[PDB]
Order: sequence, then C-alpha cells, then structure tokens
Amino acid sequence: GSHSMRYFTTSVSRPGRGEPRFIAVGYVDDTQFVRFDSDAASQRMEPRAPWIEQEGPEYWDLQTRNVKAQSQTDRANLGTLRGYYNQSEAGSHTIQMMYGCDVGSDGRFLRGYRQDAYDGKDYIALNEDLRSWTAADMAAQITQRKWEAARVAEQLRAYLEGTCVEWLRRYLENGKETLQRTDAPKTHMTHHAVSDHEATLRCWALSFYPAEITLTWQRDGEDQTQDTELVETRPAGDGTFQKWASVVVPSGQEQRYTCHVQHEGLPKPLTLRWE
Amino acid sequence: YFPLQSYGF
Amino acid sequence: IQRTPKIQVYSRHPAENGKSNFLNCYVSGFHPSDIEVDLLKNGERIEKVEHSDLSFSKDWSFYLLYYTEFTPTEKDEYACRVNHVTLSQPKIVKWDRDM
Ligand SMILES: [Mg+2]
Ligand SMILES: [Mg+2]
Ligand code: NA
Repeated sequence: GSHSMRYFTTSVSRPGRGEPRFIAVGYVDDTQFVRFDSDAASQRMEPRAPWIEQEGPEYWDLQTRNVKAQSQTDRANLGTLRGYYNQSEAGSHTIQMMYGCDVGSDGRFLRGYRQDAYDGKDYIALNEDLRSWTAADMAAQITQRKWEAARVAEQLRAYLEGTCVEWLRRYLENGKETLQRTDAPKTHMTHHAVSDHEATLRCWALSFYPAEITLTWQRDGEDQTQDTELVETRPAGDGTFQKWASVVVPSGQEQRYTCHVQHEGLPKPLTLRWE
Repeated sequence: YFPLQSYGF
Repeated sequence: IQRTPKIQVYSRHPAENGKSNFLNCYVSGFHPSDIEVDLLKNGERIEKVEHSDLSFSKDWSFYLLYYTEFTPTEKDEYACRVNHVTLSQPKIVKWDRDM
C-alpha cells in the first residue's frame, strides 16, 4: 500500500576520454518513468512510462534544467574530491546520489532522503529529521560546514515535505492503471529427479507487481529452510517480476511439501502442493 | 519531480 | 570499494519452441559501474542487444538488465557472458528454461 519516489544520479570520470559520464533515472516504486543520459542525442529528461508523457513543456524544460545542473555540478564535484583525497587525474571516479520520499497508502508524508556516495562508499547524508547531516569522514566534514553555513537542509526539507509528496500523489493518480495495480503472481510447480532417492521441487511466481513477495517451503505444515534455494526477485522486462524457490525432497514424499506464496495482489495466501 | 539541488562539495 | 556481480539468465515468458520471447541477463550488486555483458547463441555474440538505464540499490551497488528478442528451439543453446574488474575470469551462465 505504501509508495516511494526515487531519483538516482551517477557520474563517472573518464580521464583523457572526455567529460564525465552522467546517468539519471526516476522511479515511482518499482517502475522507472524518466531518464537522462549525457551520452544520448536529445540532451533532455526523457519519458520511460506512458503516463508521464501527458506533462506539459514547462515540466520537461524544468526537469531538463535541474538534471543538467546536477551533471554539471558533479563535474566540479569530481575535481574537488580529487583535491580533498589528494588523488591523481589518471584514475576513474564515481559520484552517486539518491533523492526521494516515501508516502503512506493514505498519501501522508512518511520519509525524505538525500544521500551522496564517492566510489561506492558513503560521503554525506541528510538525517531522518531532515535538519542534520552525517559525514562519513574529514573530507565530508568540509562539505558539511559549507552545507550548514548555506542552509542546504532547510531547502531540502521544504522540497521533501512539500514538492516531493505533492508530485508523487500526482504521479500515483495520473499513473494509477500501472502504479497502483496489484498484479497477483501466476503460480506453478515443476519437478526434477536428482537421484532415485532425491527430487527437486521448484515453486514459480511470475508476472507480479509490485516486486515485494514472500515464497516459503513447508514440510507437513512446518517451516523448512534445510535443502532450499531462493533466487532474488528479477524484472521480467515488461514491468512485472519473477521469483522461484526450490526444495530437495526424498522420492515419494513430494506430497508432504507445500510452497506458500504471499503478495499484495492476493486476498488470501496461496498454497502449492505437487500432484 | 527532481528539484534544483546542485550543491557543491 | 569493490563488489562482484550476481548474474541471472532467464526468459521474459515460459519458453515455447518456435514462439517469440525475450532473453534476459540481470546483473546486480556490482561496483564500479564499468561492465561488459554479452548474450550468446551457440557460443557466439548476439549484436542487437539492449540494456536498461544504470541504477543502484541502498548499498550503492549497481544493477542492469540486458535483453534481446529471440525464438527458442530444441537445438539452440543460449548463455550470458559477464566481464567485470572483480572477476578473475569472464563468467558464463547458461540458459536453463526451468530456472
Ligand atoms: Mg526546482
Ligand atoms: Mg507470462
Ligand atoms: Na522464466
């Protein structure tokens, strides 16, 4: 029922080979809806979902402006961090940033985020109170003093508590048929002989949205973790997700095992048992 | 909506 | 920091010989972002291969989906080949229709 809005920005320096590579993506829950890539032809924020296309020219120009300013600040930022960590111009470096908010099913504000990383490690983060920072080291403490002096937290908090939640609620209404749908997983079980004493049972959950799902094995109505495998949730490529779970069972005892499936799209949990 | 948030380090 | 990619090869839909579908290579949990991913048919590279836009998780590790249109047969064998700086060797994961 709960909803999220996320913007991920990545900036990779490519010494000699030119200006840094910049990539920005926008998500509403598990669905990507916008993109910006510095290497692309357009030089614009681009739609990635059919719903967001309905937005006017002022929105697309303001989104282009804000994302271009981000990529350009990252180029200055990549140079400044080389200065702070006394690093060479020969090596490749990455800047990562996450911005976004969380709303409840009723639409109320739950949480705001602003976090930055340098080379896969935490640099600086806005705390949950949206009023203080956490700096990962001495270099991130130079940035902290600047941001505290310039009142960066107050501007961010105003964007998160205002702007972020209003646009998300708007996306959820305009993108309702995709964003708020709860595609129940289509389920099935497969069977494979391992030896003539042991067999593998595989429990499948396909075409589900959102990505959150619980798949569990039971032996005679009791929790089974031993001789089990669970793959991480994967995109099918068309907006839906996939998952499977397996158990290695003794031959002839297949009927004793059940696979329990839990998803938002199911009114009651489904139980699967081999024939 | 991604707001203008170009802060320098 | 450095992180090894987790790899999954699978089709968008349950495979049916002679029916058009999509072949996927989902690479995740890696750092840095520099990665080479190829989809192979009978050991050879497929050239019209698309990928999702670069994104990352809570821990800052990246993920990407590589995909192509394909029509499975009983003969044809498919696989995904991944090269990353954390790998001592390019990882090849074979496509298994029931996985
Ligand atoms: Mg703005
Ligand atoms: Mg299907
Ligand atoms: Na599949």
